[PDB]
Amino acid sequence: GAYKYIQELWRKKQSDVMRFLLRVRCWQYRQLSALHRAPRPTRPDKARRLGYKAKQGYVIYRIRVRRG
Amino acid sequence: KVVNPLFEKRPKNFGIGQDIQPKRDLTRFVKWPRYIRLQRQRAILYKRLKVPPAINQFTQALDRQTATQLLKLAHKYRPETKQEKKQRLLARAEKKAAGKGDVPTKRPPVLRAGVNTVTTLVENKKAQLVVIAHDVDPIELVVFLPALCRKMGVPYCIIKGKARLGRLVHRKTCTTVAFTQVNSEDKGALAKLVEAIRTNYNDRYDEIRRHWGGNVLGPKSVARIAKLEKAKAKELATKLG
Amino acid sequence: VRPKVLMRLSKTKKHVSRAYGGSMCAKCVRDRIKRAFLIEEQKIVVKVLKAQAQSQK
Amino acid sequence: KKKIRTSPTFRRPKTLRLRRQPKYPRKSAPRRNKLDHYAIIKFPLTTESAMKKIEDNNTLVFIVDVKANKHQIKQAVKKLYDIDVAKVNTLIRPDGEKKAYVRLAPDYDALDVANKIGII
Amino acid sequence: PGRGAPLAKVVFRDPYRFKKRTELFIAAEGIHTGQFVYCGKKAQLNIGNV
RNA sequence: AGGGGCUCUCGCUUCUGGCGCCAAGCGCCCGGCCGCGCGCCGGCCGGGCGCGACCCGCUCCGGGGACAGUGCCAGGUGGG
Ligand SMILES: [Mg+2]
Ligand SMILES: [Mg+2]
Ligand SMILES: [Mg+2]
Ligand SMILES: [Zn+2]
Repeated sequence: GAYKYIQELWRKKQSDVMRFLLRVRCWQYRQLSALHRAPRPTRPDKARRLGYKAKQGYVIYRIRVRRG
Repeated sequence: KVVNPLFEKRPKNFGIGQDIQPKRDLTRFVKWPRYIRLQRQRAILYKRLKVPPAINQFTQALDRQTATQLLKLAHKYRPETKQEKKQRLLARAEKKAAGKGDVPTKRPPVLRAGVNTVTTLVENKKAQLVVIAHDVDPIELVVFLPALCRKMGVPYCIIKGKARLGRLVHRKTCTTVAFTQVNSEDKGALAKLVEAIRTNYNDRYDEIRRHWGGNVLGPKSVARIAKLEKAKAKELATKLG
Repeated sequence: VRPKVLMRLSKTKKHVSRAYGGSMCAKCVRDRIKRAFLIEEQKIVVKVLKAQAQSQK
Repeated sequence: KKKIRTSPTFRRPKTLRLRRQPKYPRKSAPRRNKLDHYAIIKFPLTTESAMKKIEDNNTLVFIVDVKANKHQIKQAVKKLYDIDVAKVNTLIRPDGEKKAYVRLAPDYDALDVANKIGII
Repeated sequence: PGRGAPLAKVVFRDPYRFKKRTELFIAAEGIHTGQFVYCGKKAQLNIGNV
């Protein structure tokens, strides 16, 4: 049931918990460099429903795009 | 008594413009690498900002002596490793070969790890106790778990150490661990620890749920405002009376 | 001479038998000697002037 | 106490760098030295200027490979002609091969060396 | 060059390692070679000091 | 007239075109040598620690600062 709880929590993006987490993680991704390798998926339920499996040979890269 | 007259105390003074500075400790003023600056400023940020109660509850961890007592209890019921497991399988195979037969022989109680597993256990009221690590670094895999264990009425505790959980379950890290039913000689150890944990966590959940966190200023800022408050009080106490 | 011929010369041809010899002139050597001496003497007399004017409250 | 940072600069701490112990050589055998002595010396030169150099300066003159240097030419001559070499002056011709004059040690004689070679 | 306002090459003593450090102060009028200049909050109000 | 509470004081460089780093000293230990040979015990060769160089602390220090700035839209201006 755990992934269902994470899924509902990540749909509640304007809650105070999620807006705190999003702001602090946005701050630290801003402090990192533009193309970066993550050591693990930040959103594991989203990653697995998009195809990721916790095996050797699946890697995760964080990319920053200048928006507009 | 026979000391040499050629030896002499020759001190050096380290005033400004005088003899050059000694290699004193510089560890506060180091140009640190950016990952060190990032983790230090992340810790500072958490303390500075207003942290919601669903994360403050994970800040409120357990007392050390009860934590060690719980670990002793968990070490009594830790899962088995691969080598002792295969020894158990070969022993089962040889006793099945000769000669008493199927013999399930009362499959022992064991700890149950993993957030999906314990979410099912809490949801169907199977667990006697839930223990959750305080430093899950993506802290949103567990922020629903205290409310869930509260509503189901299962006692849960926030332990201080994810690696400590992982080491008792023979891996690197582990998020949560559930206690199911236990043998008779440790039922009394439970029958003290469970109401200790329940009085620490479940009975004061509303206070926990409304108690906010963070929002403390830096040492320089609190020193400056304390200077201003005492610099007003030191003459207001003389104006009064 | 040129610097690389200075490499293959000898130590006597490149310096003078004096302290700071072959880098400074004799006149400024003498002036720095007596300047060091006189400034240390002035520091001694200021220290003993304070040490005798420890005779107050 | 008692570990102290006496410098305001963090430097990358030096670590262990292992040598290679490969599981297999990337190629099978060492490559053949295709510049051996017979490849170094191609043929002698037998022009009139060559004969003048032979009878006057106790020196032979060969057309040699473009890749060969004076050390390789001297070693190749001393090996496959079994003589001693005083010095070697080389040029590259406007056709593109290396002409090498090799002056022998004085106890040897360019006349009888050229007689043993057969350019005489 | 391209400036004319003279520069003062001034040598200070480094306080943390055995070395002398040179600066390139803008020369205030009246200063001369071989004089001392002083820099800090407790320097005296003379011409050329900082 | 001993002082503490109360401030400036826990500040050591200004007549001179010099020098200045890679610690002196003190205190406590550890080892070998002969050896008083009775033990903090005699001395000879070494080695270490601490104070000298105060202790804690969560942003390197200072200046700004929820503005600036940037993204998107809107109005004006725009023979560049
Ligand atoms: Mg000379
Ligand atoms: Mg040439
Ligand atoms: Mg037009
Ligand atoms: Zn001079």
